[PDB]
Amino acid sequence: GSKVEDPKDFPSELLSFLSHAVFSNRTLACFAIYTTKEKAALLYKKIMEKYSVTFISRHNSYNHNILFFLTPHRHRVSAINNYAQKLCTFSFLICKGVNKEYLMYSALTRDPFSVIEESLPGGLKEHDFNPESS
Repeated sequence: GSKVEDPKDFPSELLSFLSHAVFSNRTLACFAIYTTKEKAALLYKKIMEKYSVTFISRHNSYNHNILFFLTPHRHRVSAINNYAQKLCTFSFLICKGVNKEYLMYSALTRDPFSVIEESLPGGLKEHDFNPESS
């Protein structure tokens, strides 16, 4: 009746370009963590060196923040999932993977998603994404 509603997953807004499958067999190098803000900050200084994040930006959605973060080597969302899971003993946790990095972080920077911080001077813009009808 009043307690802010907790998010059980990503909003249909970013559901236009995501992975979803958690036990799939594809190796993705881009992931989008979605959890309380204090959480994204803990995984920002952590993954920053665990996967040499190709780019990590903390964005603002409606209730919590989405710590976006890429990675060089390849990893199944099941492995990176164990990462965001090891950090789920102080609040809810909704880490997921991403198939289209550029697009994803794109709708995240444009309303209704605001931007908080990021290691890149212009968001992802990493020189290792993939092309696609746009």
